[PDB]
Amino acid sequence: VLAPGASIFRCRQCGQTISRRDWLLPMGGDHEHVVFNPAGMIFRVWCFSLAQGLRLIGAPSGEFSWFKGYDWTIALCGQCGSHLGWHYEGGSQPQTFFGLIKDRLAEGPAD
Ligand SMILES: O=C1CC[C@H](N2C(=O)c3ccccc3C2=O)C(=O)N1
Ligand SMILES: [Zn+2]
Repeated sequence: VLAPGASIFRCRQCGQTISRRDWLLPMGGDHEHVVFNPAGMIFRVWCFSLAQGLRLIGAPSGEFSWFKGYDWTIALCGQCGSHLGWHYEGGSQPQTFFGLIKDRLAEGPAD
């Protein structure tokens, strides 16, 4: 298409470039996974094969992982520090991916 308006995802709080709709990843047959943490917070997580502009904090943990066989690290916006989701590693097909919180991103046109 010409002039697509739903191409890239930016940090909602600051505008840092984070990911792309083309990089959505259907984990378990769906890119969307609705999950809760031990504090009871519900997240609509979109899985992406790739992302940029984040800062991955600390070492991986398997504790409470929403995705079998993966360990996670918190992913902050590398610009403003907003908690955007998690990076998953240590698993299989794929070894790694990102789970980002949908409502913490803004979607819009490319570049
Ligand atoms: O797959 C995941 C990613 C991390 C996530 N997580 C949280 O969001 C959290 C908040 C406070 C204490 C502990 C946790 C934790 O494990 C969680 O529960 N599962
Ligand atoms: Zn940000």
